[PDB]
Amino acid sequence: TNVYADSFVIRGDEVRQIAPGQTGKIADYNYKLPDDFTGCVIAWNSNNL
Amino acid sequence: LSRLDPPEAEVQIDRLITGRLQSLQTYVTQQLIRAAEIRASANLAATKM
Amino acid sequence: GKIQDSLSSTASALGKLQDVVNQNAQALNTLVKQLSSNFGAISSVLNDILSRLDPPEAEVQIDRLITGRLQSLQTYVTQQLIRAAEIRASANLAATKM
Amino acid sequence: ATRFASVYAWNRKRISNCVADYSVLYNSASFSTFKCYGVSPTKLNDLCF
Ligand SMILES: CCCCC/C=C/C/C=C/CCCCCCCC(=O)O
Repeated sequence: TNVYADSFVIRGDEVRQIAPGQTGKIADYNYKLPDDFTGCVIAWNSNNL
Repeated sequence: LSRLDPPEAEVQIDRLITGRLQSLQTYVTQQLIRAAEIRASANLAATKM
Repeated sequence: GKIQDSLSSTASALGKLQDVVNQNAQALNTLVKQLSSNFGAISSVLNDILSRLDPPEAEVQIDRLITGRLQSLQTYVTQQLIRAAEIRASANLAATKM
Repeated sequence: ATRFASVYAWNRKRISNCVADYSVLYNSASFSTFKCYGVSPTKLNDLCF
């Protein structure tokens, strides 16, 4: 329930910052997940799009 | 709490909370058994009085 | 005759017997209430754990609840056992007075 | 650094008397790997080392 899909483009070395508890320019200034996040994170390499 | 974020700190704290209750339960049980013994002494003392 | 009327009017004298009954009832109700505790688990309900987690993850959460549930039962047994020692002492005195 | 030591004979630099303001790296460094073991990374800014 209450299902939402957040969506964005980041640099490949920044994929690791999406997970909760991380720091870095994305985790701190652009997009942050809560400590108790209950969803799923999925990502892929769109280097031809 | 200073070194860990909430979700990690929670594990460490829960270990300490369980342990602290274990110490308190041990204490209460020992006081309760001793109370039974002091009561027996008090009953005898009342009888002798 | 005075005793008869006294007992009919005021029941407080019998509080000692009422207390034995109430204490055992409370101990059992306490065990039911303590089932709601998480004990470090995600949820106190086994069904929530089993529905959302696969076996190897569920096992961690379940083991936390199992240990916690035994802790509640051991506490109960110890309290009943100590109370049993006290009721026995009363019974021995009662037998002596008889 | 212009040059790094080989793993064969790795270097060990001592750091002292400074402010660990790692936000200075955000303008141009990129790290594919980053992991903290003794501290949650979100606590790095509230601590002395
Ligand atoms: C050499 C510095 C002083 C040593 C003392 C300890 C400092 C703790 C800081 C470590 C550096 C963290 C950088 C994290 C990566 C950010 C990259 C980005 O977001 O793009």
